[PDB]
Amino acid sequence: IKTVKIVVDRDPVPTSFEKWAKPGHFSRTLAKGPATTTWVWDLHADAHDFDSHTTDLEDISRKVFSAHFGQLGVIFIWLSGMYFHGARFSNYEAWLSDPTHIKPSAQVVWPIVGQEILNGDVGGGFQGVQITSGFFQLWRGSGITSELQLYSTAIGALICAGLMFFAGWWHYHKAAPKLEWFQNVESMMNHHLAGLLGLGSLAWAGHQIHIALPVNTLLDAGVDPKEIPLPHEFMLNRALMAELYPSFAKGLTPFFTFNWTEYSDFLTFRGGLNPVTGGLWLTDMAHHHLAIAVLFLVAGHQYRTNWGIGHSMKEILEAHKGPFTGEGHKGLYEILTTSWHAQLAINLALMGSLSIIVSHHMYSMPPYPYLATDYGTQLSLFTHHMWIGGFCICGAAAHAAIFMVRDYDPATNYNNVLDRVLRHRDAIISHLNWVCIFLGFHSFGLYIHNDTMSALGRPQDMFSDTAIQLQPIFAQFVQHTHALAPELTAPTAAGSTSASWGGDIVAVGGKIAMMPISLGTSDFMVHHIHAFTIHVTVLILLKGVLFARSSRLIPDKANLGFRFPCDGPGRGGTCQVSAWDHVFLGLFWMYNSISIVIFHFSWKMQSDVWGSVTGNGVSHITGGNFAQSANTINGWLRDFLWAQSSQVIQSYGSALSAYGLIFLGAHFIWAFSLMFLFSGRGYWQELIESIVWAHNKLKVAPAIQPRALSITQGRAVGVAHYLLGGIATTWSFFLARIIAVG
Amino acid sequence: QVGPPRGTMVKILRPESYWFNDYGKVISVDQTGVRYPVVVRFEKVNYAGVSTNNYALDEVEY
Amino acid sequence: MKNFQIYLSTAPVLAAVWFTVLAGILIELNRFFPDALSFPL
Amino acid sequence: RDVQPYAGLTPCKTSKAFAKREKTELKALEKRLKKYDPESAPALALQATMEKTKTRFANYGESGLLCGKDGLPHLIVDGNLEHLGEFAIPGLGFLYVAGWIGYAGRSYIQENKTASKPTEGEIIIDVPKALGLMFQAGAWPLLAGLELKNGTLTAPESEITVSPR
Amino acid sequence: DKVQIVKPINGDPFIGMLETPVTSSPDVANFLSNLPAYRTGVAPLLRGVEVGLAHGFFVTGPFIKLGPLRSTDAAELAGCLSGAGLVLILTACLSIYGATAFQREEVVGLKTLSGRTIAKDPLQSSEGWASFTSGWLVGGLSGVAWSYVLTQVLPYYS
Amino acid sequence: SHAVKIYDTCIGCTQCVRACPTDVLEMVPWDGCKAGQIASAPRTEDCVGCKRCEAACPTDFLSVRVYLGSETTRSMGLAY
Amino acid sequence: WTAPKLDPNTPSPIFGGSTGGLLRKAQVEEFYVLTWEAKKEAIFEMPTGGAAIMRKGPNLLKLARKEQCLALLNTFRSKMKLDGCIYRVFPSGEVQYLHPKDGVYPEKVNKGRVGANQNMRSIGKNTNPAKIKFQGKLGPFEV
Ligand code: CLA
Ligand code: CLA
Ligand code: CLA
Ligand code: CLA
Ligand code: CLA
Ligand code: CLA
Ligand code: CLA
Ligand code: CLA
Ligand SMILES: CC1=C(C/C=C(\C)CCC[C@H](C)CCC[C@H](C)CCCC(C)C)C(=O)c2ccccc2C1=O
Ligand code: SF4
Ligand code: SF4
Repeated sequence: IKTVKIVVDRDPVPTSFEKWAKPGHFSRTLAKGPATTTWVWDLHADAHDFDSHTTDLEDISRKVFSAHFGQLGVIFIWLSGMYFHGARFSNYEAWLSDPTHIKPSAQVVWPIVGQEILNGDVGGGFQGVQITSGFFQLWRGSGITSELQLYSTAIGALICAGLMFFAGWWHYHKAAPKLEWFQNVESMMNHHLAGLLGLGSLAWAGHQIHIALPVNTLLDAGVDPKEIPLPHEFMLNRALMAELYPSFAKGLTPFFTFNWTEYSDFLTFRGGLNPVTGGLWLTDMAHHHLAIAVLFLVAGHQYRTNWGIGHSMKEILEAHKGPFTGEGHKGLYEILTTSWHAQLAINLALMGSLSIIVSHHMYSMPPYPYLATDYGTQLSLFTHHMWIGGFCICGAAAHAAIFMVRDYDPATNYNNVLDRVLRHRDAIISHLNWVCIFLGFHSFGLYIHNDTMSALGRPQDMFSDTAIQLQPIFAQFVQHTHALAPELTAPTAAGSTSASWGGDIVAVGGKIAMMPISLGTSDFMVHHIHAFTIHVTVLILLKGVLFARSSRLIPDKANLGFRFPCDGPGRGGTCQVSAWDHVFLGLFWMYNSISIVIFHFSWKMQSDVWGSVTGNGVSHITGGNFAQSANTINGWLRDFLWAQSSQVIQSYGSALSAYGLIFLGAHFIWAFSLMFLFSGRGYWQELIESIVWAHNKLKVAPAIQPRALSITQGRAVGVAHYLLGGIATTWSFFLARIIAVG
Repeated sequence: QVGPPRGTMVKILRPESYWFNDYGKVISVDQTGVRYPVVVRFEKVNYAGVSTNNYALDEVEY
Repeated sequence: MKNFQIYLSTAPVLAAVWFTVLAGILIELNRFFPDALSFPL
Repeated sequence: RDVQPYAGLTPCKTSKAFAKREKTELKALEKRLKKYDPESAPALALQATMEKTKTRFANYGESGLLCGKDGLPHLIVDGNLEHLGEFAIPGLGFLYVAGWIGYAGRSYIQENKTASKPTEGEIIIDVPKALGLMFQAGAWPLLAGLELKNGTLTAPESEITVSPR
Repeated sequence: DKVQIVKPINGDPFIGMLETPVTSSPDVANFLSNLPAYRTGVAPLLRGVEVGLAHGFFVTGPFIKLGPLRSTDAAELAGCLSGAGLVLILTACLSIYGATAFQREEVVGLKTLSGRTIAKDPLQSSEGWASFTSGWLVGGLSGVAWSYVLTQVLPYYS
Repeated sequence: SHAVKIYDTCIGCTQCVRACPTDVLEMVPWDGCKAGQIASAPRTEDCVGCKRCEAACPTDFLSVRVYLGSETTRSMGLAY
Repeated sequence: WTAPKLDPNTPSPIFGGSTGGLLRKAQVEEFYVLTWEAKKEAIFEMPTGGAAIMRKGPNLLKLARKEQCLALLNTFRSKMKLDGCIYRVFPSGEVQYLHPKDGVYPEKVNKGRVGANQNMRSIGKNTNPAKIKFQGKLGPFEV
């Protein structure tokens, strides 16, 4: 039972540019110098492969910690930039007065080559590139009413970025912690729950209560942002705050006497949306963050660090074992306290799932004022966080495989929960593959059969709502229970969590903030498609992880490495056997799945939720054609791809001409990726030989010998350009469409 | 002693060699009557990454 | 110091500086002599 | 200048379709302008854009461009004296510049090949020597002509590595 | 005392199988062992009979209730003729499998999990598979006809 | 099965033999090289064709070469 | 090495079972046996998947492929510095001494080995395939 304490080596590495002058210092093969042009790609590929640089885990941990400091400095630079642009290059103050009709914009282009046309008529006597990041909605929900506040926090963010870089330099060059510092996971959880999430949520609840809540209440009442009292005048002047919310006239006495019901005016459980702004009630969000803060503060006292109270996570792992799982979770504490890649796999998986949940929960329960009404930012946020989630999950698989090849020790995992998974990986993969086939056959024939029947002129034999009812009865049941939650199972809630469950469509300024979402047969089919695509991505990734060390084809695959191209053309051909290549295909399917998720989201919202109420029912964007057309591949091709592409392809001569140019360019990059994907190194190397002959003819032969990309690098470039082109095509399409239609 | 002296640059005449028609320094020549006694060292690496190999007396020129 | 200069002389940093300057000059020429479809005569 | 019609292309200056193109763009600009009050900065920016469009269209009229049925200028690249500024002169400028770039590269690669460790200097560029060779490459056409005449531009066949065939 | 359930196949941990509550449970084992395919001492023809009857009986139903003529009054007759046609196709598949599959000696024997040496299944032979195919054909056609009868007869069918 | 051929440029470095995952290659005495040993491929039937020997051969061009031919069970590397 | 070592009934390594073991190929066609002498009890990695404990003294292990047996033996030699031999076992019940096939590991030159599949020429001296046209030749390599 080691005592948790602070441990450091003083001045472990001097601060010097001698390593900057020498590329590839971190390695041994790259340190000697470039013999061939492969060396550049090798340098960049293993730039952040700290495990392959040094054997000792202490130096790796220090490198990771200071690299995290550098990333956080980069993120703070990005935030400083966004706030600074929102201050000197935006119409945030104009948008504040008319958020329903002024398009948010925080980027203005220089008028050089005729690109000034990209400065669109976004309103407010302003021109610029309309933004979809939702930053304006975030600032309004945070209570920012002036550009000076944006400038002030931007400068703060820049200072914090400098501090983050200084902290990384300090914790690598001056005060690098020892390995026993990083391995204090109990303390880590205690702090990252109570102090990062707990105290962070408490701080944000306090901000929301004292700054965002009064300012946004005045904005809701119709008060001009330039007439609202400043935030310090609300936080400090208790009479001013109590004028808006009379519970503040009682001070902290109800808080400290457990008379918390007196705070019910500014700490509510209303549920639903603000009818004026179309966002979540800010009293609800303040109460939310308060309870989250309390829950995390309590949960951060779970683990024992230096005083006997608390848990030891090793013990609670090892005590969980059973008749089917052998020794159970024994040895996993060693895995996750002596392998960075294992932790990275778990954390990336959970981060990716979380980003996905974030997208779902933000479209369905818009947390910001005038966010739902701005359809472009809502679609953009959903699609963005979906893509981030899918990428993070693919990385989680990759780092799981990396751990499995490199840091997995059979001695410390004899009969534990991991070794038994490795002992029936054949059953897992075969059942998953069977599931994957089943799912694909059924779901695709649900679309292909419909295509065939429609083409044969047999709509009564289709799987549409009219012909054959494949109703998602279970999802409709969940919708019903959630719409009736505020009456029986959530009695203190004044309303449902989202209006998507049912009843009382929410409209702000004509356009619909939120509308109950129905689920017909097209929703059934597309959701089973989603499950199919997820299950195939999981098949690929889990097969890569489980067969990372060995297989019946290659038993000695662990020593071949995590990232090797093949084992040769023998055994019939051993291409793409490495778990890295599984992440390649895994990445591909991930992309494919997300492409369907975001297409379903965009079409369903344009057809059945988004629109404008005019007193004579809803006028949706596409007119509700999803329910009757999204049961056929032809329907998606025609009524979603072909129909909604008119905005992006006819965007030339307007501010969306940039989106049209990116649409074409991303198409090109995707097709360009097909070059790297469909070809192989041998051809390109021979072409290089001919070109090198041509150069040697004129004595232009480089000292660094030209080489074709490695096979792994060729696959890497292919998947990277494919993902770039596909996603940027969808990005340009979605943004141009949703900005033009509004 | 037969073949090129040590240190001289020899033009490779083996058609299949990566350094065909290129010049390489002679490191050593084996006098025990082996088939490929001439060890030639090369500034530039082949596709396998090696900088040297063995040649016969008729596969080099100086 | 000198090593940092050597670091600057590396291929990526030098490519970035050279293309930054080149883009700058080309942009300035397209600002002061804009919209040039052909060489006038 | 007034250019003769060529290849069934009328001059852009006297082309009605060119005037229609100008008119259309200017009207679009006006429409964009109308929503902005004149005092605000977008109004002045749009007026400057309109000015820029007018002077561009005027310059294209005077520059001896031939327009088609569509109404947009068309380039004559066959070598015609009346349209040499379309391709020949910028073509000569490109050939001069590109040959400068290539000759600076060839000179640096040949000079670095004499270094003790040429491949390290290939990625860490000796900036003073590099710039010296770059500015010496101003006279690329001359030096290339010297290399061609002296036979040192092109390496002989025997020295170059080739396939066994 | 710390009982482990999942065990290797027949106690040999070097064969590609594991005995689990899905494979070696007494109820599962008794159900599967009592199915006609696993009655190796019974004549292949009669095992094929029951097989065909069960299979041809159920396989008709999808064609009845989801076929092209499901709405028409002739839905049942169409579905049963579809089922009979599928039985004929499966008979062809069985005949070709029986012709091709059993061409090797298979010198290795077979034993039970208790270690009792037992004779090979007569079904697992060319002539035995032919007899099984004939039993399949008779059983499948009888089962299809029975499904037709029951759709025309059964009181609560709709 | 595949065909594996050893050529007289072999220096007897043994790397082909050490790289073989199926024990196809072996070192035999030989007077042709300095090291005094040449590789051979007696157990050619076991050659899966993975070409690890060619990857591990330092001599230019390769002294060991694998030519993929008739595919058998062992050559296909099947556990079934 | 007067005679190849015979194959006794030696204890197998402790293993909880796996789905990666012998398939029907062991029954119909062949399977391979790896036997090695262990200096001490230790945990090794199965080539099929999972972790097993080898017993002190002789051990016997049956695997689907020669490649699996040789990979595991190479692990034992390079890490634990053990000695092992491989057998091929047919369904008829005749085993077959396989590794090293000489009593000497192939990487070490041993007297009595005869060169098989050796071409006494360089790779470029092979004739062209057009010269062996319409002949029962595998290729230029076999002439
Ligand atoms: C000027 C101050 C300074 C100096 C001289 C050094 C010097 C050194 N550091 Mg330290 N370091 C510093 C600041 C400094 N560091 C800071 C601020 C941090 C926190 C991030 C660190 C974190 C740190 C770690 C974790 C490690 C070092 C290491 C090293 C050594 C290797 C240097 C090298 O190859 O990097 C040259 C690298 C570059 C020039 C690339 C810099 C890229 C930055 C960090 C990322 C910023 C974002 C980027 C620009 C985004 C790209 C996007 C683009 C495409 C648009 C050397 C002794 C390594 C070592 O082995 O030490 C012995 C090591 O592992 N340092
Ligand atoms: C109350 C205590 C507390 C808090 C708030 C944090 C917060 C954080 N830690 Mg943790 N950590 C703690 C205690 C704490 N830690 C303890 C006790 C240990 C030792 C067991 C660690 C060990 C640890 C490791 C090994 C790593 C982190 C990382 C991180 C950062 C993750 C990025 C993120 O979520 O951005 C949230 C961003 C913000 C909250 C913005 C402000 C950022 C600053 C840095 C917050 C200040 C926190 C600091 C503890 C207080 C200043 C102390 C300083 C003056 C000495 C986050 C800033 C990772 C990281 O990114 O490294 C930098 C990482 O690799 N921590
Ligand atoms: C982290 C979040 C956060 C923060 C910072 C605050 C902060 C505040 N709240 Mg709020 N509040 C929060 C969350 C938060 N709240 C939540 C979650 C709820 C819901 C229950 C409330 C509900 C609430 C109510 C209902 C009221 C407040 C009030 C207040 C203020 C009273 C502070 C006070 O005197 O108490 C005591 C504080 C201290 C004793 C600490 C002061 C110690 C100083 C800083 C020590 C410095 C000494 C230094 C060493 C040397 C001095 C010299 C040096 C400067 C040179 C303060 C601005 C009151 C108010 O006036 O609001 C308008 C009020 O009526 N809060
Ligand atoms: C918390 C996140 C995280 C962290 C810390 C790491 C860290 C690491 N990863 Mg993991 N990974 C992640 C996320 C993460 N990755 C995700 C999300 C994926 C899925 C894509 C992967 C997939 C992955 C694979 C497949 C591999 C790694 C590898 C590695 C290691 C070396 C990385 C390196 O030096 O490359 C430096 C970075 C690069 C070379 C990338 C260059 C940029 C690419 C092309 C994308 C740029 C796209 C851009 C946004 C679009 C615009 C471009 C524009 C300029 C035109 C290092 C341990 C490698 C390894 O060996 O592990 C041990 C490895 O093989 N990772
Ligand atoms: C549209 C193109 C396409 C199609 C149809 C498939 C189909 C398939 N892929 Mg491939 N794949 C593709 C593109 C495609 N992939 C691309 C471009 C990539 C990137 C490299 C991948 C990468 C890839 C990997 C890495 C994996 C797959 C897997 C799969 C299978 C998933 C199971 C499934 O769909 O259910 C079954 C098949 C279908 C539904 C396919 C369509 C068939 C329709 C419904 C017709 C049905 C029968 C019809 C009536 C014909 C009978 C009559 C006829 C004889 C006349 C399946 C075979 C996974 C797999 O095999 O495991 C299950 C897997 O692991 N694929
Ligand atoms: C897998 C996806 C899928 C599905 C669900 C359907 C479904 C259907 N099609 Mg479509 N179709 C599809 C794909 C699909 N099709 C594709 C890809 C094509 C090619 C273009 C077609 C072309 C097509 C045509 C041309 C026609 C149909 C027709 C039909 C219907 C009757 C088919 C029939 O007689 O089945 C017979 C079914 C069976 C014999 C068995 C089905 C499987 C059983 C129920 C599985 C049960 C397993 C069980 C759960 C396991 C239990 C184990 C336990 C004992 C232990 C039905 C609605 C016909 C129609 O008009 O009807 C509307 C028609 O004319 N289809
Ligand atoms: C906006 C204008 C523009 C731009 C961006 C480009 C861009 C490019 N051109 Mg193009 N080009 C243009 C206008 C333009 N060109 C015009 C107007 C002409 C007519 C003269 C050409 C004629 C031209 C030719 C003939 C070639 C290019 C090539 C190239 C590429 C490399 C050029 C270079 O300097 O590399 C750096 C320069 C070097 C490495 C030196 C290489 C030799 C250079 C290109 C020419 C010098 C040889 C000499 C004068 C004899 C010319 C013989 C020729 C008439 C057949 C690059 C993509 C080259 C290419 O990609 O082809 C594969 C190429 O061969 N261009
Ligand atoms: C030293 C510079 C240099 C020179 C003089 C040449 C010259 C030539 N190249 Mg090569 N080439 C170079 C660099 C160079 N190349 C580089 C860096 C690449 C990698 C992108 C290539 C890739 C390449 C290919 C793929 C092909 C050629 C071909 C050709 C021939 C056609 C004309 C041409 O350049 O069009 C091609 C022009 C380009 C591809 C543009 C790249 C040239 C860049 C701009 C030069 C960069 C170096 C620059 C001068 C800075 C270094 C010096 C500085 C530090 C002082 C000609 C023999 C073609 C051939 O065989 O024709 C017979 C052909 O197929 N080249
Ligand atoms: C196109 C292609 C290549 C050939 C690509 C070559 C080797 C490299 C790509 C070109 C880069 C741009 C060369 C780097 C140029 C230098 C950095 C020079 C400076 C740039 C100046 C021109 C400005 C492969 O090697 C390959 C390998 C495996 C699978 C697929 C493929 C593949 O599709
Ligand atoms: S073949 Fe290549 S590797 Fe095997 S011995 Fe002869 S030379 Fe050394
Ligand atoms: S191919 Fe694989 S198996 Fe056949 S010899 Fe070369 S290495 Fe040994």
